[PDB]
Parts: sequence; structure tokens; C-alpha cells
Amino acid sequence: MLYVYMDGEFVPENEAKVSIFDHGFLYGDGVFEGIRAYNGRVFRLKEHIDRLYDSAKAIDLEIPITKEEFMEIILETLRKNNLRDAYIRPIVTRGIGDLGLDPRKCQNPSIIVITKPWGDLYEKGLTAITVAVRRNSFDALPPNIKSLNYLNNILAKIEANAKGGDEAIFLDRNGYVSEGSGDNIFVVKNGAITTPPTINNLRGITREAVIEIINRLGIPFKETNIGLYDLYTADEVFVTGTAAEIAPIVVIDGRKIGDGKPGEITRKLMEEFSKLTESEGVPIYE
Amino acid sequence: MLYVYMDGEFVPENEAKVSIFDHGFLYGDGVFEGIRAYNGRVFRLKEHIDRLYDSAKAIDLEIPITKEEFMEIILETLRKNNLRDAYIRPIVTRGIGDLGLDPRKCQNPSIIVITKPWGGDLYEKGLTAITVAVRRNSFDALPPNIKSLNYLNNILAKIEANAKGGDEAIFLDRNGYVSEGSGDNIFVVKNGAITTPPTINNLRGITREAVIEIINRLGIPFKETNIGLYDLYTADEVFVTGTAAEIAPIVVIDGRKIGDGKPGEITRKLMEEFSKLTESEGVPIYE
Amino acid sequence: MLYVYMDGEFVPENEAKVSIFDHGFLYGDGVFEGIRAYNGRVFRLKEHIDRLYDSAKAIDLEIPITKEEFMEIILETLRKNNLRDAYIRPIVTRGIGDLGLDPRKCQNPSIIVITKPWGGDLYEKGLTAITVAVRRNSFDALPPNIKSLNYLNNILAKIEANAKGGDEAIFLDRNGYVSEGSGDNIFVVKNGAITTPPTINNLRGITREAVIEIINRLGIPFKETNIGLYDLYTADEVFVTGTAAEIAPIVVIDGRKIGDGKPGEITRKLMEEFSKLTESEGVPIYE
Amino acid sequence: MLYVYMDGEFVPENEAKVSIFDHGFLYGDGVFEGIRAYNGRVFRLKEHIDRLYDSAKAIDLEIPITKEEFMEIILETLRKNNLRDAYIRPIVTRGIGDLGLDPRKCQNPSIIVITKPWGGDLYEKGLTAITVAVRRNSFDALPPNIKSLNYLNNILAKIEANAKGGDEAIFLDRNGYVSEGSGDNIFVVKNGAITTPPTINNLRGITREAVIEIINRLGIPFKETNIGLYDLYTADEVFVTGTAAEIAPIVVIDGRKIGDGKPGEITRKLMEEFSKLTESEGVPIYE
Amino acid sequence: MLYVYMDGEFVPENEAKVSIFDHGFLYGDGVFEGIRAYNGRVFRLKEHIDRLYDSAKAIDLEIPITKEEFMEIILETLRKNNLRDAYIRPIVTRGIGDLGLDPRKCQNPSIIVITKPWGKLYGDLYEKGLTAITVAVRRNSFDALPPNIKSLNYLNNILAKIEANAKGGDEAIFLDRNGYVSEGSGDNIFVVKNGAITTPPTINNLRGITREAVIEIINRLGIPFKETNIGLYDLYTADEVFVTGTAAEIAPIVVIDGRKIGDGKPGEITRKLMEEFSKLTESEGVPIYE
Amino acid sequence: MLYVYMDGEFVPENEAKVSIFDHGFLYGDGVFEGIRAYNGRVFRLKEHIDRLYDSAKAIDLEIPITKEEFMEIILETLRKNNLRDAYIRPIVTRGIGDLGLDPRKCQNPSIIVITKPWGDLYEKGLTAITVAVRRNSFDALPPNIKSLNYLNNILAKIEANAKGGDEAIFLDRNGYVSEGSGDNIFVVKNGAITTPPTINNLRGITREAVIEIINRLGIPFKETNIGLYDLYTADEVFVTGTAAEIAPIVVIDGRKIGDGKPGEITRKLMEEFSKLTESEGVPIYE
Ligand SMILES: [Cl-]
Ligand SMILES: [Cl-]
Ligand SMILES: [Cl-]
Repeated sequence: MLYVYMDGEFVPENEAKVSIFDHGFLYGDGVFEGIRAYNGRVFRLKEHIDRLYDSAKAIDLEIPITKEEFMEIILETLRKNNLRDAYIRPIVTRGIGDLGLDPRKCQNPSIIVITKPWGDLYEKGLTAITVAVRRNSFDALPPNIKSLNYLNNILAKIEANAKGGDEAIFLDRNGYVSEGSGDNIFVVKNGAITTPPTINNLRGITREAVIEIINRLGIPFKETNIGLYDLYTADEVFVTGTAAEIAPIVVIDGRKIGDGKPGEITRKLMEEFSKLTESEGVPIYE
Repeated sequence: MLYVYMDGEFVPENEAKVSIFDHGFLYGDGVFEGIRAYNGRVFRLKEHIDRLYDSAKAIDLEIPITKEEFMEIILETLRKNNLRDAYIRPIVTRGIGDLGLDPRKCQNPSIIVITKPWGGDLYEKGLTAITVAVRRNSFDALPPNIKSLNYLNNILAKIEANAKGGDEAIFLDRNGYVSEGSGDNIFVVKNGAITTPPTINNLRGITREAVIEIINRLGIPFKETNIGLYDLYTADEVFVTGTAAEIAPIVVIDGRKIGDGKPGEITRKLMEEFSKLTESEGVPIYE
Repeated sequence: MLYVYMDGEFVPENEAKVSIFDHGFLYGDGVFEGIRAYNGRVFRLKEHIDRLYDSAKAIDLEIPITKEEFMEIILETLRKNNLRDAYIRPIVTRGIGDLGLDPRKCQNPSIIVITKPWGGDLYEKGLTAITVAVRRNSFDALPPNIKSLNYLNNILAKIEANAKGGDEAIFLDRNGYVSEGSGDNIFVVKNGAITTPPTINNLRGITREAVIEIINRLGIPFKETNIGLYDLYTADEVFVTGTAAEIAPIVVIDGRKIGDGKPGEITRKLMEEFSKLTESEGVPIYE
Repeated sequence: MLYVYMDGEFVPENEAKVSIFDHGFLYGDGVFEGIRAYNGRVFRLKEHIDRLYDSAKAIDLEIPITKEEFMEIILETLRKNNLRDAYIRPIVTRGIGDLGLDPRKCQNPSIIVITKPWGGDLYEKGLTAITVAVRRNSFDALPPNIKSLNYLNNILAKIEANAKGGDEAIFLDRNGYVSEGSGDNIFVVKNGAITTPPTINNLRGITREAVIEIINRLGIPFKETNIGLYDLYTADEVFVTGTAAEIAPIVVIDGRKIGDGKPGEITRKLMEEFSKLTESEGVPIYE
Repeated sequence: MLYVYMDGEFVPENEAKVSIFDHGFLYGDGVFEGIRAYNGRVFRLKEHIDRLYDSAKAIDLEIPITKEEFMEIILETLRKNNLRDAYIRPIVTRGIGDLGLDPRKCQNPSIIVITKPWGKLYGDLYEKGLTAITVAVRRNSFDALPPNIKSLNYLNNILAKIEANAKGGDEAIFLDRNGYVSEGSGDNIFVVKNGAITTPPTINNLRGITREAVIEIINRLGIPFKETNIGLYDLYTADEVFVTGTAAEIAPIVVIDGRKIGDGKPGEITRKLMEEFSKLTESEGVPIYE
Repeated sequence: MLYVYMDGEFVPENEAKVSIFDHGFLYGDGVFEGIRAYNGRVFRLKEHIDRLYDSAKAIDLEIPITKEEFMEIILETLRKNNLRDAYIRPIVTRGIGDLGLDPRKCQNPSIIVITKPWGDLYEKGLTAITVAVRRNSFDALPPNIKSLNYLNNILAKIEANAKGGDEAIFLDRNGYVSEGSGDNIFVVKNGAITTPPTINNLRGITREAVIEIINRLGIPFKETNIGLYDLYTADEVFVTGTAAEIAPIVVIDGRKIGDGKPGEITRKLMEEFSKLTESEGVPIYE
């Protein structure tokens, strides 16, 4: 029933498989994106594709097709599955080499496009915990690369699962707030909004869209380092990402954030963001 | 011609494939080992299997079979391919789940065993190494003690080495101490004494452990302690250790000749002793 | 019904009060100890008093009496309350001064001795622990070796543990190494060997020292070395040590079962040996 | 003569005492503020009270009264002592609980308000400062943004300054950036522009905020950014800000004259503007 | 043929020598500047002299003459050698003292001015662009040996240069003690991405006079500009990268750690800034002769 | 009339000058040693020469003569000046090159040997202060290299001069005790001695000799990281170096160390070290 684009063919999900000798599998040597289709439009497709190519560049991986070709493949995959509302996961792998680490011995990067249909926690808000693991360092495994190396994020998620949080919050190698395991973080205090610079986290496309809205609404905004203290004493906290959209965080490390309910500024941004997703995007069908 | 063990079946290499929905593929959420078979014996099989289970425990992954069963699967795979001299790569993945990162939605970890025939031009001359700008994954972020499918830190270091004229990359850690090579542990020889970093910022190498046993047996003064760039540059000899590499001499670091620029006497002695050990020890595949 | 020593007078608990202008209250500017009396003997009294004076020296606080006098005051306080089995908390404060933080304006340090009767369930099952996001106070900022009235770092860790389903919090330090629990030192048991962090990033525990003496006496291989999250997660056994806790097994860390998830054999052996030590050693309270 | 508010009653200073079993005393588990009354007005009372509640929130302490009630208690205490010019120190403690550090066993937080009369030589000449070896408490360990009873880090810095010939201590943070003085925020003036550290590694000073408002009103170029030792040493002018200090010029740092070694023109201008602000703003105590 | 100013006298290059007991030699205890003369004008002379005095202040060294006197000595040295296009290296040392490191035993700081003829034999020498590598050594810390001080302690820079020589780069790029991009071994670094320019704050590197001039041009041209921390990722994924310094002017970086930067050629924004900077150096400066 | 060896000639001190174009002067690009002659013997000459060559190797500088030749030049210089009790400062520079920092343009390293005669604070002990500047990092400008880059040490000394200490004590980039501005540090507590590992400081020749004495006397000894706390609460503290020998530290940051007088263990080591210097060394004359 659902087809996956895999190296020039459409393949049913149950048969969508990659060689175990692909370095993307052996070493997580590959890059991916997360993209949303709303009402027959692909939201910020070009921005996501730009980031995919940036991720590839960072790991010295040449994507064997052009950005225009990649965009067409994504639209084609959504068409083949007749989707209007979907989550899209393009993946590019290093390809097959030998059992060592050398990426120069790898031939034929795989191009994969997964599309899955998209059909309670946002009325109540999420509980978050700060994890003991620091975010992968920007001088070790830069988190700005959306790569198949996501075990740092998974360890944080495992901590959150064990420790009663819906979401994990990372600090970075220098003690600053970084992001959630799968999303950027914003703090609201006295009508002003702050978010960490992007060096220690990922340059979120949702984060960028939300900042555009914040500026359009004239809410005072600063991109600056934040600490545990700012999280705990915030009027409101929310996280942003493709899958999450804008998710309110109402408890952090057992402490109620403000009144413990999604805040007024968060709710306003949720509305404005919904509007943006309904009116922007590359059309799938004509 | 070569078969891979994949979840209870032997599958030809060309067909050995994993679902793209396995979290091992999507997120590198899985663990692996590198094991060597020499002359029909599997060198330190039990030690590698112990480490595999430790790696799995560190990432909260339950391996669905026992260690004894895992050892039997490895031996069976070597038998099916009629190998006596091989490299073995067991892999355990988190398994198929949804497209989020939550490992709770994953069911059925995959168990994979790759065996490839493994039959020293760079070892007579020694290797050139470069120190990389990327630090090793932190022991408080993505602990390098876990041999996981997250190897992009190692690959970035290797990319730097390829671009910068080194056969091998050397990492420093988040605190500025020498960690290891991109795929092996590092030892420094100075005035007849040997030092190696503690294992917290690198990986508890099985070769490293075997080499330390030899060092102690030979009565060479040995210390496990932090090392710096200075110690690398001014060493009498440097070598790296791992399953694939065995003992590889490093004769140039960052453009500087190490000692006389040839593999050193202590390194050569350890290479001989290690060869001897691989020829006389191990779990028999056939016998 | 209990008397507290307070600056030369014995005072009922309900009246044991300190001026709000004491810098020990305003700024946590003071030091303390935790000492145990077992069966009419005070366990390691001299070691605790030495550490109290070391803590005071570290914060440039002169304790206005001698160590011998301090020991006599402690024994007297236990006598006055007729205790044989107790927890003792000596406290020395900077003393009353002005509203600024300058300790030079403080005159007369207060000397306080609290003694409370000691009359487990969590020790048969073992404790659950979580690693906290807050790092331990740095050894170059507010050295954790000082047992001072500044315990908010420990309290924040405890608050995290309370919210996150742990009985105990485990700290990492400013450099990413394992430090200690919020109120106790940490030991890791792996393949019959024991490791514990060096004391620089934590506190030189008197229980920790006693336990190391036992470990050496029993010939269990022991190393004082840096430990990481990986070592915690993959340990055969983990336990914590302190005056109040004695030896407490840790059986779950961050949702991961430690070994079999029950107090381990080595831990149980050390618990027995430590019990024996407390029953046979100490400064007698009554003659 | 002077009364202290303590849990619903006015108590003479000499009798203002807290139980030694209060966690605010045992562990510095509590929060405080420093507020100034000028000419019958309380300067920035609401801002200080907001920060007090933020400090409490950061340490998960529930202040048992509302902010309005707290403001009334402060004004009442100033009235009872007939003060027009005073320093006010509200304190909230975790309260009496057990001898362990667990804050869940604490039940009734104490509310304390100290008011002391206020009544220049060092401000005409300026202060000498030294940079200390101790780093500021980390924003990921014991966040300095919390104005808590844990002030030993500040006291250690002050002890260093006392011993090393400075009127004031300057901290760097865990990452090597300038943080603040032991009891005040720091500003640097260079080529007519002013810089101050972001507030993450120090405290969000109410004086600092007021001074930034003045700076902006006067159109002096201003940047909140990280500063280093170099910026201190080569500054045209340096000054510190806090409730007690107001604006204090720093004219020597680590033996080096700052600019001409006298309070600078920009500093003097800000001192005048700040004086004006304190004379015309505030919550009236009486009228 | 070339004279060096040395403590009040002009001395031929071959005889320009300092006592081995000068702490400037023994311990690198001294400060220096790098200044350019273009077409009879000294570019940003006053800015360089201000930085020289700031460097001296940072190491608690009192320069025994005034800034005006120092400027006159520099112009005099250029005059004596009849230069119009030159590189100028003023140096101030702590002076002769005993063999311990205590600077209190030093008396009489030396003042040295070197001037060497400089200038392009070929206009487009940066037509292809430079290759760079990121080094393993971190930049001297701003809490250890602050890189803002242009001192005679340049071994950190030399180690990075040694790494670059061995590793196939024309230039070395440093990260700092906290993992952020700092600068090249002898120049400030700028990154261009989607028409916007970023550069590290100056705390972990040096407040470059070229960097300041380039920022003025960037602002005048209305290119979006931000001073903020940058990482390896930003270098690798940049549209363009360039470095700035007195000797280098504006040098395009077209390869970093084996990765082509954008199209692997000097970029449009870089080329535009190179032109604008050339114009600035042709029309500004303290006249040597006039 | 003291002579300095300079590239093959003995030159009077007042004329001992180096070209300002030598990179050793321009960039501190060179290495040095500090060696002591006692009663006609050069103490640990071979150890110092080994370290000099190690320093040179660390900065990729080829010393143009052999170690045996270097030792002869040192002895010759002491002979020419008729010294029996002296401080020797051999220096090797990168040499003259262009005005850039590239060491490849530098072709002829200078060899310099300074010898100066050596002829109250030890009875009373020294005051020390801990400095704000951290020691040059072992991953930036490794302090194990005894190079002409000594401004880190000088900044610490400037702090000590201004702050009332005879000596400055450094912490390292990771917060551990490193060393004094010109000497290694040892801490004595409950009859046991500790000293930092050598990675963050310099492998002192005096430090090595003192450790040999400590072992010979059977004093418990451990090489391990030390903190501010260990300094402040020590029974005794002392520093070691060629010029200082063994110097007691009796006050640190305003705190009396033990009783505020040189300790028993320190005094014992001072005696044992004196004995060692009187009975060991390469003879200058026959
Ligand atoms: Cl990392
Ligand atoms: Cl801290
Ligand atoms: Cl450094």
C-alpha cells in the first residue's frame, strides 16, 4: 500500500530495505530530513532540501542528484501514495564500501524518500526533564548536521522515559541550554522571548518560521544563551520542530512553568503557525 | 558465495538487507563488534561478546538471545562459509519501530553476523598519523566506550586524515587529553616505558587489554595515564591497537618523525608477541 | 527531650536557635560533620574532627577550640542525652557580623553539637538512582571537598531525583566525570574489580576510606580512577557510602537494571564487613 | 530598638533567631534579596520581590504568602522602625525538617525581613579590584542567577581579595569569561562604548538593569557580550553595580591602573543619573 | 640599504640586534604591531598604535614614549628608507633584566621599528583562493594568554602553521578552548552564507584592524552582518569564507579540510569586499611625506 | 668579563646580541633550559639536554648539533668563564627568516649558552597566591615545552607581584592545580606527598630528583590531580625547580599552611637534595 522511493524505484514499505554493507547502516553515515505536507502543500520544502545538502556537505558526502531533482522525487513519492497530509523523510546514505571507516571506498550513495500519512498533549502541555547527557559537541559531532547518528538524542529520550518526562532537554558541553531530543527550545519571560543560538543545536526550519512570526507580531526577541535558571523561572516554555510544530512545556524537572498550563504567548504562536502551514508550501498536485 | 546470519537465516551477502524502518538504520541505534578468526580459532570471542552486551546495556537495548547462543551463531556462520581466517562483525539493532526516535516503539531487535575472509606493507614502514580538529565524542554525551552504529565522529576524523595526508587520525577528548585513533587505541613508548590513556575517553579495546598483558608479562614499565600532544610528538615510539589493525606502528605524527621514523624495537617485540598469541589461543570453530 | 551544645551551654532542642545575623545562616558560611555513635562508641571521631578542621581551614575559618576540646564536647553532648546509638552533627559558623559578605567583620564563630538517636527496607531491595543535569560544584569554584553549610547544589540534585523517580541523585563533575551522590561517595563493581572516583571532584568520605581498607584487606582488586556514565550503566554492582547511609546498594540507574537488579555479592560482603567494623571500633562515650 | 519581622511578629534584633534545624541554616536552603529605601521610598521593590519569587522557584521553594503580602510586610517593617533610608533584607527559608537534605521533609518556610538604617570616600578615589582564582558557581551546577543563602563561592572570592589587596574580587566563569564581582555586576567602558557580560553566568542585577536604562536613555553605545581579562585590563573605565554599592568605580585591576587611575567621565555621569533616579522613584513607605 | 629604528638610532638591518638578556627575547615579553603603508600613506596608523598601547597595558608594560612620538618615529623610519609602499613592524620589549621571569627586574623597554618594502608584483595573487585546514591545537585561551594581546608569544600560531604545512593547507584555522571558531594563525575569519556574513566575537581571537575596516565596508554596503560564535559546521557549509589581516588584506578560502567551499572559487561577496578594501587603502592614511 | 657562547664564538655579555629578525625574538620561537653547576659539577646535565631536544622536537625545530656536542659546548662555556657554581641557560632559536610566522623560511637555528655565577626566604618560607590566569593548555601551547613563550608565566608573576605573593600558583584549563610560574608543586598531608601529573605543567628535573629522594626515604607518594582544597588544607607545600631548588610555601591566599613555618618533611627533603647536588654531576674540569 505505501511506496518508498529507493534509488529510482518505488518499493512497498515492507520491502524497502538497504544493504547491511551500506555505511549509512554500519556507521550511521548518512543524512536525513523531516518535512511536512499540509493540505496538498509541502511546507518549506526548499529550506529542508537546502539543509539536507548542507548536512551532506558537512560530512563530505556528495548527493548524486540536484536539489530540483530531489524536490521532484519528493513530490512524485507523495503523488504515488496519494497523500495530502504527510510526514516526509528523505535520506541519503554514503553507500557501500568495505568494513572499515574510509568513506572514499564507498560507492553509490542511496537516495531514499519515505512518506507516511499524518492524522491532547497540546491542550495540557508536555512535561520535560533535563538530562545528564550533554548534547553532541559542535567540535565533535556537530548537532547542526541532521545525520543518521541520533544515539545522543535517543540516550536523552531513554532518560526522559525513565524519569517521567515527555521530552528531554539537553545542556551543551559548555553548560548552556541546547535543545530537546528532537526540537528547538524557546523561553518566554515578561513578554519577551529568548532562544539559544543555533551553534549547539540544529538550525530548525520551524524555529526560523516561529522567529519570523515573533518579529511580525513585534514580541521582543533575543537569540542568546540560556541556562537551567531561565527554564525553571520562565513564564512559558515551548519546543519547535517539524513533527511537534509548537509544543508547550508546562513542567520542567518537577517545577510548574508559570501557572502550569500552556501560556498566552505560546497559544498565540500556535495559532499563527497553524495559519502559516495552511497558506504556504509547494503544491503537490499541479 | 558468502552468507550472512540475519535473524535466524543464512542469506547471501548481496541480499543481506535490513528494513529502512529499523532504528539501527534510521538513527544508528544499535551495537556492533569486530572479532578475528585466526587458523580456525576465534580470538577472544567471549571478551567481545561481553563487550557487545555491555554496549547494548549502555544504550538500554536488550539482546534477545543469550551470550552462549550468540557465540554459537558466530561459530555457525564461520562454519557455513568454511572460514578459518576471518573478520567477524556481529550487529544488534534496536529493530523496527515508528519514525520517531523513541526506542519504546521498537520491537524485535535484529541480530546480524557478517564474516569476511581476512588473509603488512604499511607495518614494515609504519603509518603516518595526524591529530584532528574534531574532539572525540564525549564520555558524558555519546560515550565512546559504547561500540555503537554511531560512528560519524570517527568518520569525520577519517575524512580529516584523508584530506590532511595521514593514514590514521588521532583524537583529543573534550578536556584536551589524547583519546585514541579513529578506529584503534593508542600507546606511547618513551625511555623504555609505555603509557596509554585510561579508557573513559576512548574504547576498552580487547587488543589493548591483550597488549597490556604482554607488556606486564615482559616486565616493561607501564602506566595508564593521560597523555597530551607533547607526549605524542616527543615519543620514542607510538603504536595503535585494534582487532583489524592488530598492532600498527605510527612513525610520523603531524609532520614530525617519531624517534628514528621507523617502527621501534618495543613495538616490533609486541607485534611478535601478539602474533604468537593469536596463533595459539581462541575458541575452535571446527575442532 | 534532647540537649544541643551551643557555645558553652546545653540547650533544649526547642530553644536551640542561632542569630539570623550569623553568617552561617545568612551565607551558609560555616562547616559541619556527620558522625555516628554505635553501641556506646563514636565511629572514626578523630577522622571526622580532622576533616572538620580541614573544612574550616579551606574557608579560612578559625575554630576557636582545640580538636581535643571539640571531641570532649561531642562525648559530653552524647552523655547528657544518654545516647549509645546516635547521629552527631557538629557545626561551626563564621559568627555574627554585619549584613555584608566580608568575613573579617565576623567576630565569634559559633560551635554547635547536635546529637539525635538512631533507632534497612531499601537495603534489601536496593536503591534506584538517577543521574542529574546539574553538575557537582566545581573543585575550582566551591570545592566539594569542603563539608560546608552550602548544600544547595546537593539539594537541587535531590529535587531532581524526587521529581524523576530516583531514591538518589548521581552527579557528574564540570569535566564530565562521575563525582558522587547528593550525600555519599560512589563505587562501581565490574568483573570482580572495584573502582571509585578520585576525591578531588567529590568529598573524601570517611566511610569511603573505611570501605577501601576493607576492600584491600579482602584482596578485591581496587582502582581509584575516573568513571563515566558508561561505567555506571554497565556495572555488575554499584553502591554508595556515607555516615548516614553506611553502604547502600544501587540497583537501577536511569531506568537500567544494574546486573541482576538486586544488591550484589561484593556489595553484601562489604556491608557485612562494614557492620563488623562499626561494632568493634570507636572512641568510648562512657569511660 | 530595631525590630525584625519573623513569621508574623516583630522581634528585637538581639532576639531575632532561627532554629538550627531550619534547612536555611543547615544547608543554606533559602533565598534572599537586598533592597534600598531612599527618602521614604523603596527603590524597585516590585522588581526585587519578583526576583525573590524567581529565586524560590529555581530552588523549588514555595513562598507561603503572595507578592502583595510580602511587599506590605516589608513596608510595615520599615514603618515599625521608622526608617526612611534603609537596607532591607527579606529572607525565605525552606523551614524546619529532618537532618537529611531532602526538602520534602520540610514543612513551614520561614519569612524574615531585616531593615537596617543606612547612615562615598572610596567613590571619589575609586576601588581596587583583583581577579580571583576561584571561578563563579556554574550556571549548570549552582546557578548564580539564584540569590540563595549559598554565598560561600562569593565569600571565598572576598577572602582572596582581602588577602591580595583588593577592595573587590572579580570572578571569571567556568568557560573563562568575566562574570561579576563577589557582590555586584561589572561594566566596562572602552572608546565611549559600554559592555557588560550577559546575565547567565552572574545575577540579573536590578541596579544593572536601571543603569542599562540610563545608558540607553543617554544614547551611549551599549552591548551585552562576553568580556575577558584583556577587556578589564585595557578598559578606559570599569565600574560595578549593586543595591548596596550603587555604582562603584574600579580604578585598579590586578595592579594595573584603569585608564588614568581615577573614576571616569562616563562612570561619574552614570553615578549622577543613578542618584537622581533613586531620589525620584520608589514605593512610598508612609505617604 | 634598509635602516631599523632601535632606541633612538637608525641601524642597518644586518646590525639590528637586541641583547639576549632582553626579556623580549628570553620570554617573548614584549608587544608588536603590523602596519601597512600604501602609496605614501600609512593605513590606520592611529588604530594600530592604540592597539600597541593596549597590548602593552595588558602585559603591564609601560611604553616609554607617547603615542604621538611613536607615530613620528614610524613615519621617520619610512622616510629614512624612502618607502611609500611598506610593511611596518613596531616592537616594544620589556627590556634587559636578570635571568628570572620577574618583570620588575627589567629596566628600559626597547623601542624597535622595522620597515620593509611591500606590495603586489601581481594584482590578482588571490585569484585561485587559499586552502585551509583546521588544527588540533586550540587557540591560546582568553583566560590564560589572551589572544587579544599582540605579543612576542607567537608559538601557538607557529604550531598551527606547522600543522598546516604538514597537512596540506596554506592557512590554519583555530578553534578556541570552548570549541568555537577563533581565527587563522595570522588573521581573522569571516563566513558568508545566503548573502549574510558572520564573524566570531573578538574575545577568543584578535581585534583585527582589517577586520574592523571590512566590517565598516560590509555595513556601508548593507550586507547583513552578525558577530556571533561559529562552528566547524559553519565553515564547512559556507557559501564563501575569507580571512583578513594587515599582510593578507582579504584572502579567500576556497577549501577547508578537503571540502570545496561553495563552488571552490573566490566568491562574489569576497571579491566585492576585496575591491572595496583596495579602494579604502588607496584613499586613506597618514601621509608620510606630504 | 663573562662570555656567552653564540654560534661558535665566545662573546662578552655586553655584546651578546641576536638579530631582531631571528624568529626566536619575533615570535618566541625557540627553546631553552635552566641548568645548575655545583662545586665544579653540572647537575643532571644529560637530563636537561634530553629535555631541550624534546622541547625542540615538540616545536619541530632541528637542533643543528648532537647532544654530545651540546654538552661539550656547555662545559667549555663554564671553563672559559672559570665557573664552579653557576646557572646555565642554553637557548636554541628557530633562526632568521622572513617577517611571517612560517618556520619553513627559517634556515639557521642559533645556539646560545649563557653561564652566570650563582652565589633567608628558605628559613621563613614563601608566600603564594593562586592566579586568575590558567596555565597554557596542553592542547594549545603545551607547558611541557620549555620554550621562549613565557608570557603566561609572566602574567601569573605580575599577578603575584601585585597581590602580595612571592610565587604564583596556576590552575589548568580543567580546574586542576598545575604548577608555580617557574616551578613544580608538591603537597604534604598526613605524612604523604602528592604532586600533579606532568601533562598540565613541566616534567621538572628537580621534581624527578625529589621524587627519587621521596621513594628512597619511603615517604608515601602519589602522582595525582590536586585542587585548591588540597593546597589550603596541606600540612606542608613546597615548590621545586633548578633555580629555586626546594622552596617551602608557608602561606597560600592568606591562609597559613600548617603552622606557617617550613615543615619537617620539606626540611628533610631540602637536606637530602643538598646532599644530592654535592655528590652528583658531570665534572667541568677533568
Ligand atoms: Cl561530544
Ligand atoms: Cl561550579
Ligand atoms: Cl591555553
